[PDB]
Amino acid sequence: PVCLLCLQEPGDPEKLGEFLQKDNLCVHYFCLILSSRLPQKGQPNLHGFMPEDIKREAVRASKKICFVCKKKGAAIRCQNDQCVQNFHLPCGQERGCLSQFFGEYKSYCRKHRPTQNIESCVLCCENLSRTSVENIQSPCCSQAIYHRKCIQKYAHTSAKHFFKCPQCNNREEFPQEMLRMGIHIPDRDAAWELEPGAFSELYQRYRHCDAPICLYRDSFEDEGRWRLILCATCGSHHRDCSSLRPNKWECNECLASMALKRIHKELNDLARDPPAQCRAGPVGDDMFHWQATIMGPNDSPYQGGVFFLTIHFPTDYPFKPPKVAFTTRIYHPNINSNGSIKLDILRSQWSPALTISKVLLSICSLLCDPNPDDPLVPEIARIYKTDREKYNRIAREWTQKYAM
Ligand SMILES: [Zn+2]
Ligand SMILES: [Zn+2]
Ligand SMILES: [Zn+2]
Ligand SMILES: [Zn+2]
Ligand SMILES: [Zn+2]
Ligand SMILES: [Zn+2]
Ligand SMILES: [Zn+2]
Ligand SMILES: [Zn+2]
Repeated sequence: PVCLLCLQEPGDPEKLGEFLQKDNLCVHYFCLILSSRLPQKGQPNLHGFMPEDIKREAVRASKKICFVCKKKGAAIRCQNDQCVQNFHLPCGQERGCLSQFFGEYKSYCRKHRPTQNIESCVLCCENLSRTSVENIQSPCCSQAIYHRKCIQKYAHTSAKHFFKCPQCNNREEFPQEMLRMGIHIPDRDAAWELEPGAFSELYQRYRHCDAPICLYRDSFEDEGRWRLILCATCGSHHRDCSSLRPNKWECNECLASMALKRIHKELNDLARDPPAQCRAGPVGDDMFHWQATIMGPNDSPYQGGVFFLTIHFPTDYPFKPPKVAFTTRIYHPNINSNGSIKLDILRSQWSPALTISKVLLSICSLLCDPNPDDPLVPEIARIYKTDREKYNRIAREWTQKYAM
């Protein structure tokens, strides 16, 4: 099981492309796209390359020899009009060759390669190497020095729709400069969006009849007296069970190793400069599961309350956002009864340069400035928008009854 072009093992799909075993063919995605001859004579429904063109490219590749390993089968040809250096994709990667991922998908040797006129990489929280080949500089703000591997990983994880400058959120000059420097910016969706778990936390709604005497839990009829109706006050708590004509109701209560290193650094920074008086730490010996405490911000209906949160970091932190959820119940339009948080920075607008401290600051701001137009709990959003006094009274009552 080796690539038809580079004659190599699949190894790392992030460095050689997804190894595909379709149509009795076995070829790397990067080897496939970066091949100079391949014309894409087919519709996208292998990524638009027919098997026949792949066979022709392999036959033409056997005609040429690699410049690193003197072995036949090389297909990628330095596109300089004068240079005749052909090679194997892994070879070229090892010896310093660069491959572009825009337009013609043209590669270049070490001699002929795009170059920049050129502390630590903020993404990996490590000292940047002295090899200028594996370091890339922003053209835009910071012009920061970044490890090439870190930028790529940010590119693979955060898709084209979300690949941007970690600081100024540049989406025109920064992606173009990265493309010119041989960074693959695939046109997909973000990795945290693609994973099968997705964000089911945010998409669950309360389905439970709380009456001690029910007319029946699992299944509520869509319509009729056997339908579901939710509390207008909290929304956290059948219609014929409610025993009031269909003709509003209120409930009785209402009447890997890089990730670990980054996490240790962020923990120390949080210890040195806490956002809102927040003390945070790992659960047991698991550094990827934290417990945190937030002292309710002054000038909010939550002032004086101490709210506890759970934080789970993904294995590819900070390239994917951490999962953050409230453990203490709170009356807020963007936090549901299970403690899930509808905060944009935990799903979208994520930048690997963001720290848990910034997340906690964003949560404090959300507590003080909710977003009722994108509500997780529509009833609370409606109360917030229509009757601010009632919202503040109930939030204050809940803070006194729970929280503090
Ligand atoms: Zn290959
Ligand atoms: Zn080779
Ligand atoms: Zn060349
Ligand atoms: Zn910038
Ligand atoms: Zn780095
Ligand atoms: Zn797109
Ligand atoms: Zn209620
Ligand atoms: Zn019922």
